[PDB]
Amino acid sequence: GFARLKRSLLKTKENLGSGFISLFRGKKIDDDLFEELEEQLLIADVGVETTRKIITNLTEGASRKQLRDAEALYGLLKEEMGEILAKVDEPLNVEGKAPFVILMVGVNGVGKTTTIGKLARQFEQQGKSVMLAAGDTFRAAAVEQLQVWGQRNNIPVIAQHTGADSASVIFDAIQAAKARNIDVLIADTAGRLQNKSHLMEELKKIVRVMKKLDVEAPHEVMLTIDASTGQNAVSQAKLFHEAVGLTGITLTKLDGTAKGGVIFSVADQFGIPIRYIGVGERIEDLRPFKADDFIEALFAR
Ligand SMILES: Nc1nc2c(ncn2[C@@H]2O[C@H](COP(=O)(O)OP(=O)(O)CP(=O)(O)O)[C@@H](O)[C@H]2O)c(=O)[nH]1
Ligand SMILES: [Mg+2]
Ligand SMILES: [Mg+2]
Ligand SMILES: [Mg+2]
Repeated sequence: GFARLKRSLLKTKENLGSGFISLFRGKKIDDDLFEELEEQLLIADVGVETTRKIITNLTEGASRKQLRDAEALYGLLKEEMGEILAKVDEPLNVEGKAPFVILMVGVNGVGKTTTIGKLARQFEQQGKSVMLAAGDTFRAAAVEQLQVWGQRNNIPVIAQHTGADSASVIFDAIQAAKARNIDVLIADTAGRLQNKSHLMEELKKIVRVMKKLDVEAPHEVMLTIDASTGQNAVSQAKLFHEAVGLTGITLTKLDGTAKGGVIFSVADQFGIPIRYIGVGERIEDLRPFKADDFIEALFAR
């Protein structure tokens, strides 16, 4: 089963899930074993804090159960790591708002633009009207691409001149979305990390201005991060989380990367729902995140 997802996690499975079998085979449970396991989790980009938690709970569970063979740790690890992802297994529900405003945050180069386009198409397939806001106002090329895409796919794009105030662009977009009975408004934002302080104050301004029109907006603050960037995805998540209230995460480029274990670090460190995972370039390759599917593909024997 899960043949499709297993293939997309092939490189990650070398170090996590089924990758543990060869590590445990024929060994006993002792300090050396747990030190080996810790190393492999760290190599898999699981993170120091989340790895220590896994080792601590795994050590205690094996001791009180009086386990002897390392192979017996496999089931406890699947449950421990499965729980981490189950805590952030909540699909995004955009129903019942006029419009549902998704504030897309993240740095450049992690797949934010692609995710906007794929989400827009998916919502249209679900019977919804979609509108986009080009809030990345100082990157003329980024604004131009989004406008070209909207005209390709017959989706309205709200944009202003290069250098316009991003909060004002998104304000006008909410007004236009409400006036045109739009179901979902997807607002792009800047992704330049030169000067953390400024970008973060820019996002807080965008949120403040939104609530002039709708105290519920933004209904979703979605971070996009790139699984192939390893711990950079975690530092980026911490940055945007502390600055603005993240409510969802999309993790792209799980396919073809050996660093897919970062998802456990992102899940455990922040507890923010992971809404989608990217496992390909097709529109449908942006899949809703299902913790059970992911664990089963990872730990399948
Ligand atoms: N293998 C893979 N590629 C993906 C995935 N999601 C997006 N991509 C691809 O990664 C590349 C970057 O996507 P993009 O949306 O442009 O990121 P960006 O931050 O907007 C780039 P810029 O800063 O110039 O605007 C693209 O080629 C995109 O098709 C994914 O889930 N898996
Ligand atoms: Mg050792
Ligand atoms: Mg080891
Ligand atoms: Mg872009």
